[PDB]
Amino acid sequence: KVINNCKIDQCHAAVTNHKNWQYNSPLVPRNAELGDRKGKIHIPFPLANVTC
Amino acid sequence: ENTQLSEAHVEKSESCKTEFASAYRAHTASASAKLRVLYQGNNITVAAY
Ligand SMILES: *[C@@H]1O[C@H](CO)[C@@H](O)[C@H](O)[C@H]1NC(C)=O
Ligand SMILES: *[C@@H]1O[C@H](CO)[C@@H](O)[C@H](O)[C@H]1NC(C)=O
Repeated sequence: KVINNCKIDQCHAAVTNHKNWQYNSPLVPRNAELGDRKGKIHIPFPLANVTC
Repeated sequence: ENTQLSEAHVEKSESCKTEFASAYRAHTASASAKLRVLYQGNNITVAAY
């Protein structure tokens, strides 16, 4: 698209359509006030007793 | 006129099933003993409260 009679740095643009899921790290903003859940993954490597 | 919202809470660690300490109240103890007896030229053993 072309917008006539307009200067750079008077507008804002972003990419909005995504098809994949991302971990909700505290370093990224929330998508909406109340977030929706899509799935979960497990943490490997449990503890066990051994000898030294 | 921007704002930011933050929150947190506290939970219990998963590792508590293996690494923990416990407190007890103590009461009167029981006692037992083990003896050796030389009798009729042979060794026998007994155990009793
Ligand atoms: C061994 O692990 C179990 C749980 O998996 C725990 O209850 C127990 O106290 C452990 N024993 C030792 C000696 O670490
Ligand atoms: C068992 O009896 C023998 C005698 O038959 C004795 O010499 C020995 O000392 C006794 N055992 C113990 C541990 O005292």
